[PDB]
Amino acid sequence: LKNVFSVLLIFIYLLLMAVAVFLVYRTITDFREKLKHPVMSVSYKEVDRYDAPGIALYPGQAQLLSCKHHYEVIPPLTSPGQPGDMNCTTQRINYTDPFSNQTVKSALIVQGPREVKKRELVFLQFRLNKSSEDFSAIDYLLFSSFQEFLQSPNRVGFMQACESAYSSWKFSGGFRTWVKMSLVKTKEEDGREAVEFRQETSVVNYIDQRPAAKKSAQLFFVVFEWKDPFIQKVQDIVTANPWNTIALLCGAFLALFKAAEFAKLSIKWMIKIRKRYL
Amino acid sequence: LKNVFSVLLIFIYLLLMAVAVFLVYRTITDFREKLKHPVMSVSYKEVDRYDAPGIALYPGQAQLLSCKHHYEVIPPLTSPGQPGDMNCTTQRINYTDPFSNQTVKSALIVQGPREVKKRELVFLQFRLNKSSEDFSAIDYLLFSSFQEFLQSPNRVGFMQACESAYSSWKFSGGFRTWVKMSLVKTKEEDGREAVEFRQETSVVNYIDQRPAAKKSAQLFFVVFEWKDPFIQKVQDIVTANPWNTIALLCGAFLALFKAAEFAKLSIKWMIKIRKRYL
Amino acid sequence: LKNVFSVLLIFIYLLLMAVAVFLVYRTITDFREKLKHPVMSVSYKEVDRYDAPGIALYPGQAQLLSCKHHYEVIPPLTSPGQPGDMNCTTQRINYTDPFSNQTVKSALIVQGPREVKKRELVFLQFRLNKSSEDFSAIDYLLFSSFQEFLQSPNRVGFMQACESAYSSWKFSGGFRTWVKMSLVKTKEEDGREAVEFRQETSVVNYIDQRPAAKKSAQLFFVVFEWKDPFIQKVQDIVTANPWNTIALLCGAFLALFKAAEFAKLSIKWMIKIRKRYL
Ligand SMILES: *[C@@H]1O[C@H](CO)[C@@H](O)[C@H](O)[C@H]1NC(C)=O
Ligand SMILES: *[C@@H]1O[C@H](CO)[C@@H](O)[C@H](O)[C@H]1NC(C)=O
Ligand SMILES: *[C@@H]1O[C@H](CO)[C@@H](O)[C@H](O)[C@H]1NC(C)=O
Ligand SMILES: *[C@@H]1O[C@H](CO)[C@@H](O)[C@H](O)[C@H]1NC(C)=O
Ligand SMILES: *[C@@H]1O[C@H](CO)[C@@H](O)[C@H](O)[C@H]1NC(C)=O
Ligand SMILES: *[C@@H]1O[C@H](CO)[C@@H](O)[C@H](O)[C@H]1NC(C)=O
Ligand SMILES: *[C@@H]1O[C@H](CO)[C@@H](O)[C@H](O)[C@H]1NC(C)=O
Ligand SMILES: *[C@@H]1O[C@H](CO)[C@@H](O)[C@H](O)[C@H]1NC(C)=O
Ligand SMILES: *[C@@H]1O[C@H](CO)[C@@H](O)[C@H](O)[C@H]1NC(C)=O
Ligand SMILES: *[C@@H]1O[C@H](CO)[C@@H](O)[C@H](O)[C@H]1NC(C)=O
Ligand SMILES: *[C@@H]1O[C@H](CO)[C@@H](O)[C@H](O)[C@H]1NC(C)=O
Ligand SMILES: *[C@@H]1O[C@H](CO)[C@@H](O)[C@H](O)[C@H]1NC(C)=O
Repeated sequence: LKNVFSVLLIFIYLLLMAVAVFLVYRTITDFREKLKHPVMSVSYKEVDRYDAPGIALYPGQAQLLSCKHHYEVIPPLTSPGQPGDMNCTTQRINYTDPFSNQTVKSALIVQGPREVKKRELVFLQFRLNKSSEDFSAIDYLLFSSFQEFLQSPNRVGFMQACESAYSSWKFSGGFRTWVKMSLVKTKEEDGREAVEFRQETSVVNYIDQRPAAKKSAQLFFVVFEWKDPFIQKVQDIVTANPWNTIALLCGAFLALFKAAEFAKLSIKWMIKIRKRYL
Repeated sequence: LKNVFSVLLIFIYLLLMAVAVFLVYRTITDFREKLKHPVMSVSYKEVDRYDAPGIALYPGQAQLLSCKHHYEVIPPLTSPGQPGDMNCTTQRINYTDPFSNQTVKSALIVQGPREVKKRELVFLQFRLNKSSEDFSAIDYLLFSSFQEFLQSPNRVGFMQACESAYSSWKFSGGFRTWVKMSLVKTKEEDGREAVEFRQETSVVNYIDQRPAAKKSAQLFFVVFEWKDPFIQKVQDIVTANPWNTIALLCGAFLALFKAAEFAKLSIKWMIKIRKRYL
Repeated sequence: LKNVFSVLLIFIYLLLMAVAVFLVYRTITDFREKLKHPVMSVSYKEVDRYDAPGIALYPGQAQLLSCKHHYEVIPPLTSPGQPGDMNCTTQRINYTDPFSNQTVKSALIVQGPREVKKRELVFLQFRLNKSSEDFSAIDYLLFSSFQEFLQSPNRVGFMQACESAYSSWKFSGGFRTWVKMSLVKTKEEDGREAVEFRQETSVVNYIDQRPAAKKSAQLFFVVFEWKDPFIQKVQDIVTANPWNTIALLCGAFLALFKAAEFAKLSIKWMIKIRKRYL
């Protein structure tokens, strides 16, 4: 009975120590989250399948020509500059620019590839007969998930928040750019997880054998693909790996207890020395 | 004699504690490696010299024009569109595509630069008289080491495994693309170290003064160079830095021993209290 | 009085333990910094505002046409190929190439954008009437701070050190390349903090409606912008997060003290056993 009660008391005291360490760690985290610009760590996590991203195009006057999903290969085009073979989950929304409130931007959101293991990719074609601009390009930005946008209650605000995110790029005209997008998730101290993208473009020239009559119009090609299944995650160094902080706190508490034992021994030793001397 | 025997027993017990911690850590690692998709950390390691990589080109109908090694500068071309000055360790192998078994792909593997400190780079030229394709590009993928491929027993399987790796890109025609490749090594739980590359292309237009008769043929230029000596290494967070796990385990064991001491004191205290009361 | 003296002695012994741990950690760091090629970790740190970088162009025979600061948008060009609207903090310096001492390179350093939150960007235009070269490009490299170069005592040596850094790229002619530069700081064991850049170019074709007489001259466009406020910091794994090493050292010392206590108990136990037996 004494042995089993001692084991139970061991469990109780271990639980009490765990609770104390947890409270101290929570206090440390609550104090950290108040300060701005903390040191953040990097953690990767491979995923078998990606969540479907959203590719918000900005054709403007350009007309979407063809959208199709392919796997690790692009079949030769049947006829450039001709519509058809279009089936992508495309949602059309347009809103005021958060930066310049005076201008409204038309956004074409296309569901991105999700089977990274199968090298799934999305191929888009655009056409523009007449253009008055020095540079021919279409803006596009990538956000975390297409489903979140689809079921979002405030669609306009979500797109403005995406514009605030740093994932905007361009692709040229007369070239087919292969975009290998990478996902980077950063967790803010407030709790929200901001998402930004990294890309590795591969610009490829497009050779056109079409008659000189139609050469005035310019064709835009772009391919979106996940570079690697790994997802970069950025978080506060203390919060990202709490086990290091827990180990440090346990070491500090054990050092304090050892110091208490040392003091208890030393006071007895000095009392004995004083009694022997006087 | 008592003091020296006490020191020896200190060594024995320290060794026993180290063995116990090592066994617990090995059990933790063996349990981790079973689960899929673990959290992985990032570690960089500068290298004075790089291992020679392999650049597997896919010219197809294109003919390799010139290969040469240079240091931080490209001398002006003597005559574009003309062969000669070709000396690279090139191995020609062709095999069935692992994705689409019906197609065989011709791969030209060229030994890559290895002196990153000297900014060594490899310059390649390609020519194509007649082409029937909308986009003019040559596929290329990068694997970890050329020597491994050279001495591999199953050459075909090694190339298929490289195709499975996510390091395939393209470079355009009529442009000279400077490819700054970065090495990323990820260690799987099974033990193998998968290798993938990251690139930062710099597309540069090519101006041709050649006669209009030869303008039909298109010239491909590409330059491969190591961006930085640092090599990104990705590994499981527990296994990458085992010292954190060792420290946590030592802290846990010391906390358990402190709890044992606390129980031994508390049982005596409560027994004394009970005896005094009754 | 005894209690307060015991508390004071607790403080003294805790300070002594902290000093011992600090000395051991300093010894470990001093031993580490001697060895070459250590394992380095990655830490990110968001900044509200960036320090102004330096963009050292290499126009050569090209003449700078226009420099202007913009926010997240490029207004349409008033007239391509015409100077004016030029106000950037440009410093002109030229020096001998550290790699090839025989050639002197003319560097045009332009102060880069610093308000990443406002998506500030710098737009540059270049012109070249007559050129004798196969490829039309302008070299450029990025260093950490423009102010450091401006107030540097040895300007020539600073530029040579920047050339030694791996942050050199090119942008094509007849295209507008959007450069999204990222800051990577690596701390060497000697103490200096080398700085290298990462970029994500977005090549955009430029359509010219200018008369065929002026088509001989080629126009260069480039845009520089900070991709994200996060700054990648690379440091030795032990030095980057010293708290892990401190926790491990405290755990080791506490384990040694526990082993000492175990030996003190075990010697008494075996002495008692020997006395009972004989
Ligand atoms: C492909 O297009 C057809 C209409 O042409 C549509 O019915 C079908 O659902 C589409 N499939 C996918 C996967 O988009
Ligand atoms: C989008 O733009 C159109 C005009 O092009 C106009 O109907 C309105 O601004 C927006 N309408 C839709 C479809 O949201
Ligand atoms: C632009 O309009 C928005 C609408 O909310 C407003 O918040 C912002 O201050 C305006 N900026 C101006 C006046 O330029
Ligand atoms: C562009 O030109 C084509 C030529 O057939 C025509 O069919 C189409 O209606 C025009 N409008 C756009 C911008 O697509
Ligand atoms: C360069 O080419 C010559 C043949 O033209 C060859 O003998 C020599 O080994 C080559 N050198 C290198 C380093 O490739
Ligand atoms: C490579 O392709 C050629 C035909 O171009 C043929 O000999 C066979 O498929 C392969 N031969 C070699 C050299 O491996
Ligand atoms: C393609 O051929 C390979 C040869 O191993 C086979 O494993 C795979 O199932 C085939 N796929 C088909 C039938 O499309
Ligand atoms: C291509 O054209 C050149 C012109 O001289 C000729 O020498 C060569 O044999 C042709 N074949 C290829 C594809 O190199
Ligand atoms: C802009 O240019 C004018 C001269 O044209 C100069 O006085 C002014 O300081 C410049 N402003 C900036 C911010 O460069
Ligand atoms: C820069 O080059 C010029 C010649 O173009 C010459 O004056 C000297 O080499 C350098 N001068 C300056 C302005 O530093
Ligand atoms: C180039 O000149 C520099 C000047 O310091 C010198 O250090 C270097 O050895 C020279 N290299 C040669 C001789 O090619
Ligand atoms: C280039 O041509 C223009 C045409 O007006 C002329 O004004 C200028 O002086 C020439 N020199 C350069 C290289 O700018």
